[PDB]
Amino acid sequence: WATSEPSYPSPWMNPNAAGWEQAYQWAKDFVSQMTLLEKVNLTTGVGWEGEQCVGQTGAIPRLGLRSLCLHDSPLGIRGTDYNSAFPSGQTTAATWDRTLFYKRGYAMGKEARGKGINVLLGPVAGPLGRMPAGGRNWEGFSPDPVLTGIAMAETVKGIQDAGVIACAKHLIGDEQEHFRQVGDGFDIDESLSSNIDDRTMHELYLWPFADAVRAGVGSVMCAYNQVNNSYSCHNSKLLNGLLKNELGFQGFVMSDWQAQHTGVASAVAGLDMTMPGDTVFNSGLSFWGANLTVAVLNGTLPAYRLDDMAMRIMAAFFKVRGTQDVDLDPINFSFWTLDTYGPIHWGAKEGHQQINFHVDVREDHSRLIREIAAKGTVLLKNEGALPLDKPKFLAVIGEDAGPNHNGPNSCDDRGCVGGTLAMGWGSGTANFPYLVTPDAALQAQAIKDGSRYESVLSNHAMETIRKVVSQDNVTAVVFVNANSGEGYITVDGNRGDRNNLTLWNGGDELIKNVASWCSNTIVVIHSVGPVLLTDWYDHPNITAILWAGLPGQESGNAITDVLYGKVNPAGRSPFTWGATREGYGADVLYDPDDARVPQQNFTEGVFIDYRYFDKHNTRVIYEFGHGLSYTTFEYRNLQIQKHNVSAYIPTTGLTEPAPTFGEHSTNYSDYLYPEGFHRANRYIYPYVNSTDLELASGDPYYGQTADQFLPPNATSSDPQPLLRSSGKNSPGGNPQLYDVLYTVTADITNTGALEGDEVVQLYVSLGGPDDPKVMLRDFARLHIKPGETVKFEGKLTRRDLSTWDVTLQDWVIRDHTKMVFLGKSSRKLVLGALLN
Ligand SMILES: *[C@@H]1O[C@H](CO)[C@@H](O[C@@H]2O[C@H](CO)[C@@H](O[C@@H]3O[C@H](CO)[C@@H](O)[C@H](O[C@H]4O[C@H](CO)[C@@H](O)[C@H](O)[C@@H]4O)[C@@H]3O)[C@H](O)[C@H]2NC(C)=O)[C@H](O)[C@H]1NC(C)=O
Ligand SMILES: *[C@@H]1O[C@H](CO)[C@@H](O[C@@H]2O[C@H](CO)[C@@H](O[C@@H]3O[C@H](CO)[C@@H](O)[C@H](O)[C@@H]3O)[C@H](O)[C@H]2NC(C)=O)[C@H](O)[C@H]1NC(C)=O
Ligand SMILES: *[C@@H]1O[C@H](CO)[C@@H](O[C@@H]2O[C@H](CO)[C@@H](O[C@@H]3O[C@H](CO)[C@@H](O)[C@H](O)[C@@H]3O)[C@H](O)[C@H]2NC(C)=O)[C@H](O)[C@H]1NC(C)=O
Ligand SMILES: *[C@@H]1O[C@H](CO)[C@@H](O[C@@H]2O[C@H](CO)[C@@H](O[C@@H]3O[C@H](CO)[C@@H](O)[C@H](O)[C@@H]3O)[C@H](O)[C@H]2NC(C)=O)[C@H](O)[C@H]1NC(C)=O
Ligand SMILES: *[C@@H]1O[C@H](CO)[C@@H](O[C@@H]2O[C@H](CO)[C@@H](O)[C@H](O)[C@H]2NC(C)=O)[C@H](O)[C@H]1NC(C)=O
Ligand SMILES: *[C@@H]1O[C@H](CO)[C@@H](O[C@@H]2O[C@H](CO)[C@@H](O)[C@H](O)[C@H]2NC(C)=O)[C@H](O)[C@H]1NC(C)=O
Ligand SMILES: *[C@@H]1O[C@H](CO)[C@@H](O)[C@H](O)[C@H]1NC(C)=O
Ligand SMILES: OC[C@H]1O[C@@H](O)[C@H](O)[C@@H](O)[C@@H]1O
Repeated sequence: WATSEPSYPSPWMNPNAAGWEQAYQWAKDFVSQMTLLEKVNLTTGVGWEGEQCVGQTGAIPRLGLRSLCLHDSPLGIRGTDYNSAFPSGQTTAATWDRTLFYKRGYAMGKEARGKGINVLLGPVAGPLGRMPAGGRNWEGFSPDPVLTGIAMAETVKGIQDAGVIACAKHLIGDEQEHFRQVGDGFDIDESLSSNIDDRTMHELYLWPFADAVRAGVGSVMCAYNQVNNSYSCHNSKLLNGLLKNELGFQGFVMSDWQAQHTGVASAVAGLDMTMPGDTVFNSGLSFWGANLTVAVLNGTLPAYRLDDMAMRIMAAFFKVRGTQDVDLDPINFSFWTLDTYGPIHWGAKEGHQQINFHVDVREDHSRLIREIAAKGTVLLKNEGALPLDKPKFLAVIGEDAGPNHNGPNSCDDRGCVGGTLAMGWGSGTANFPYLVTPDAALQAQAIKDGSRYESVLSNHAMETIRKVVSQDNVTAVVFVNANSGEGYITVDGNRGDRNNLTLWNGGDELIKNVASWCSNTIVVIHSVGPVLLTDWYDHPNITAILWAGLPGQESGNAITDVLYGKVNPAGRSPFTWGATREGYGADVLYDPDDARVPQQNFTEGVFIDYRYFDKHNTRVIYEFGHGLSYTTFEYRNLQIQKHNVSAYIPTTGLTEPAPTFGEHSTNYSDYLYPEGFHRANRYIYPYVNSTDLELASGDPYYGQTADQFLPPNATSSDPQPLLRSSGKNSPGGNPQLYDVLYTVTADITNTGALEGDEVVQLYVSLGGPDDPKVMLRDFARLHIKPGETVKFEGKLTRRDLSTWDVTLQDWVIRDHTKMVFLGKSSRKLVLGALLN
């Protein structure tokens, strides 16, 4: 069995780090004036359903700070009205456009701010996408680390310039939604452990988080799963050794809802804030809260650690926002209802006022949502069918093309299929302000165009369909979908995770039938991820296939732009379209197989998605980074310019000893509930109810000093040595990792008749017997006019060419023959040269 090695003590903030020096100072000037009670309020959630947002902290009224509001989603504001619904992160990734990564972020952030949210619970790098059938991979960006890391840095930078606090979501493992928690139909004693060896962790799953740390993300969420059999929220090597030690993360770490299962041990493991605060939803008891105060008071949790917890939360707050002000606008919505009036303490039915204000907060974001959705559509196949000109008879076919007869928001958290699919289910959702359905957008295009339009919005009226598409001169566009979501909603026996990689609602045989009766058949797929196209992609009557992903509120208008050439395709697949499911290598584990704790050995190593296909030459139908245009592009004249140099010297030194900020009284009666006080039911408070700390806690396991149940040095205050693989005041790793060793340029020439975008992609091969054949390392999206030639330049950093040595515990550049390639895809590599 795998074990998680201990890394202690929990690193405290560096006052000279990166872009936090000022935010550190302002936090220092603020937490210094906090009582122990107030520190426990900022770190402990009020309990599930306790307030307005999906998570809220204790307030600090004496210092003028209201409760902090934390809320979903990574694609728009969840559970409220007059928000926008942006396209998924997966689809956004498919644009391969950093500008759009950022614009979507700043967009989402501005809406969260307008509602009064202080922490937006996004963007997502866990799951990265280890298995195509994973329930939530669509919330992320790509199974590929470089594209995902770029998308994260850019989305985080957007969210926070708005500016609310961004949250790098689900720290590592959690590539699957089965067994993420316990119970729920299965007999497992603990959550699944995904076990990841050290090299895999550094150059695959942690890679994007590094990028989020280096971009300045204010918070990080730990995940429900264990890693080497200790929950990510109790994990020393992960939270202390990797995130806060090596990458030097300066912000605060919050828990996934009910992901914390221990109090003090979790605090020194690295957890700064527990959410929504209970031990368990509606239980009224906390592993922190009252337990947190008696932990300091009885000596076993060092004072410096709770000050660090406070320092991190308040530093994040001050890093965004950018003024020393606290003092926020009111939280103007409520998550638990849409009613205008209701209990502000929803769970307890206490505090009946106006909790919903219906603030339009939408701006003109529909322009951006429609642009991203179109520029993120992938044109998979095009045998002379597209763009559509003025078809005499256009016939749209499929349920996915129509309205949910029950309305766009009929199902809470999007937990059902019906009509068009524009969004997966789970927390990663928002309500649509409207949902432009393809039927309506295409019909209106055809009418303006003078065409004849008929639609059959069913997957099963077969003879009805036949009569429609058999007629002379028919252009048939057929809409099919596949879905997944978070594990707490089962839609048609899919327990969050996809059961299989085929289309839902019999889309396969719907396509096979339409292609059977019509010679110009176009397939559009709305889906959470790849679907096996094997039985029908090469049909001679299917003349084009497009993947439009999860486009959000403007899905209809976006696919019309692409079909009629208003927007020229360019979108590249953020994943591989394989022929079998075994061809992807790793797979979801749907059954614990009598095991008490399901174990997931990540023995595929760094070989997920296209890396796996390329290594074992399993069959690929559309490769990673594939996408077509209505024009053509000629790559010529490769140039690699090598910068000298600067030797990679280690890092190096010794930190400052753990500080204290403010003081705490030792008169236990100071922490009793104030005399008049009224306890909202099940609300999580910081006050003790007995001057007997053992009784105050009510923990039946009470009474051991830190040396009896915490590992060595777990509370140590002494200066700690600096890790070889970090930078001194440089969060993200040894800053020489990001020196540019090579500049790579080619000449990209549009050779078609229509203007368009091109997604030049940069791949490297690091020699190496255990290495992939190609790894993506840079990319660029260029706009080129028909006659034009354009200079693409890419960069390769010292990290870009490195392997993680575990003996050395750093990054090295081994002495293997190494090469760089430029391609139109993972496989369509047209230029290559030796890196000298
Ligand atoms: C000071 O106050 C704090 C706050 O309440 C109080 O903390 C609690 O401490 C106990 C230790 O006494 C913690 O409980 C243990 O937790 C660890 C990690 O989860 C377990 O390994 C421990 O196992 C013991 O007993 C088991 C049963 O035989 C064995 O299997 C095991 O090997 C161990 O012997 C035990 O479960 C508890 O988590 C915290 N509570 C919170 C909310 O943090 C502390 O005890 C007080 N200190 C003093 C000196 O009074
Ligand atoms: C999950 O477990 C794996 C393996 O138990 C952890 O990976 C291992 O990480 C340690 C460092 O944390 C590596 O240690 C080094 O060992 C070399 C000898 O090979 C030694 O010379 C060095 O001094 C160094 O200590 C270890 O090699 C590595 N093992 C593998 C197979 O990669 C992993 O970090 C664990 N993850 C978590 C979150 O606990
Ligand atoms: C820790 O956080 C909690 C929750 O945010 C804080 O509790 C809030 O405290 C105020 C007063 O301290 C309570 O106000 C009272 O309402 C009555 C009428 O019901 C009114 O007469 C009072 O003047 C006051 O407005 C408020 O209800 C309470 N919130 C809850 C949910 O109970 C607490 O103060 C924080 N502790 C510290 C040390 O900052
Ligand atoms: C802190 O703890 C004390 C006791 O540990 C709490 O006080 C007590 O509350 C219980 C009920 O919650 C009272 O007991 C029983 O209550 C019913 C309903 O009133 C009563 O009719 C029965 O005859 C029976 O006594 C108990 O009398 C009461 N004792 C005292 C001294 O208050 C206290 O409420 C807790 N404080 C907070 C802020 O939660
Ligand atoms: C502090 O944490 C402990 C557990 O770490 C909480 O303990 C519960 O106490 C009840 C009392 O009957 C037991 O039945 C449970 O087994 C205990 N553990 C749980 C619920 O996980 C304790 O309530 C916490 N203190 C406060 C004030 O919430
Ligand atoms: C491609 O589409 C055409 C229809 O446009 C299919 O052809 C018809 O085929 C049936 C039986 O094969 C004949 O009875 C009809 O007279 C044909 N009509 C026309 C207009 O050709 C053709 O079979 C389709 N191809 C495939 C592989 O299914
Ligand atoms: C301790 O606190 C209580 C209430 O907060 C107060 O009434 C009492 O006088 C204090 N005692 C000492 C010795 O400070
Ligand atoms: O609902 C709010 C939170 O709790 C859970 O539902 C999800 O796992 C989280 O990702 C989410 O941020």
